[PDB]
Amino acid sequence: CGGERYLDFLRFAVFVNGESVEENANVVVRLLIRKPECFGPALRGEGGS
Amino acid sequence: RLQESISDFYWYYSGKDVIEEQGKRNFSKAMSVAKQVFNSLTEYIQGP
Amino acid sequence: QFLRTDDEVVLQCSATVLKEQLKLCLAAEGFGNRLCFLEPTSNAQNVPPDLAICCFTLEQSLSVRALQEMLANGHRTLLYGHAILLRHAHSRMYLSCLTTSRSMTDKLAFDVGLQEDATGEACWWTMHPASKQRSEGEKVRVGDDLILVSVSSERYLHLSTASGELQVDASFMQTLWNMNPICSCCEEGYVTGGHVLRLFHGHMDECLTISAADSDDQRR
Amino acid sequence: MSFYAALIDLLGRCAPEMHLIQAGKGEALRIRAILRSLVPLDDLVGIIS
Repeated sequence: CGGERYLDFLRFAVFVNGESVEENANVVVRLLIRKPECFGPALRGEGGS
Repeated sequence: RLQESISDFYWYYSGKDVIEEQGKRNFSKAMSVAKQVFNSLTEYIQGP
Repeated sequence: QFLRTDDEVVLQCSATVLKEQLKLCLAAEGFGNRLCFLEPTSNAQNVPPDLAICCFTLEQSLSVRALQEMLANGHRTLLYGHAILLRHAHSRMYLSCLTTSRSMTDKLAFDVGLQEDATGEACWWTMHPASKQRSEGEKVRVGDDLILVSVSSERYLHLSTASGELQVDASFMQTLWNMNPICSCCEEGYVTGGHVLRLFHGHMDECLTISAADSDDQRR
Repeated sequence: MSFYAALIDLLGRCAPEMHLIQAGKGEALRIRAILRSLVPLDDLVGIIS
């Protein structure tokens, strides 16, 4: 429940009008990867995917 | 850190041939600051 | 004192297994096995470790922007934040990261391997300090602890242990690597360790040797 | 269901760019390789059922 609210915000800062603005988009993926725990532990983990 | 920044800025313009007008307005801003810093360093040493 | 270009060095990691520390280095044979594995060096008093293939060497060191501008087309000192170009000394092949699948971990392993990759796309690493004591743009003290990240894939070189033996890849977390100055720019005309060379005896033409091939003496 | 569906929605528009850049440059291709390596196509194609 909490996760679906934070991520909804990020959707509005990656694009503005028809799949544009990549400078902030570029740093989002390079920053999000640094914390693997951001992914739901069902996948992207050590146990299983 | 400022020196590592100007040298970083040089590589971004290494492959071009002419520096556009907004490529110099910001550039001269940084070099003016570096000159002021150098003036200070002398005045801790002058008058041995 | 400090690391320099054109120096020969070896990697080193320390992971305990039997509740006692075991030193593990990184090495590969070269011709015939593009993959890389680990060589234990914890029982030097009884088990002679194989250091003929563990030797590496540093050839280039550049800032990230210098690297990226070079991609489109002396003796320096290493600083944290710069890039690096490893080079295996014996086989003369460049260490890199491949795009194969191994260990069936349903993961982002991308097992390590060295092929030829002089072309600068996936053969470069950037190093960062481990703890908060150090910072960027600082000189690299001999015997520090480094964290290495692939420039292309952006994964830490992970000492990924599993149910089987210990394997190396770049998937999930950090791996503390301690550097080691095997040697440096030696002096000409003087014997140094780790050389391969012959043993003459007498005055002109006589040398040490072993029995010839195709014999049952087992070369003893 | 809301979470994982929304996460992939983020990493579908956080794509490098349209082919205006992906067909005439080599920086954006680095990002495309990363995100493509996290979502296998074999499972993704089967999920629409």
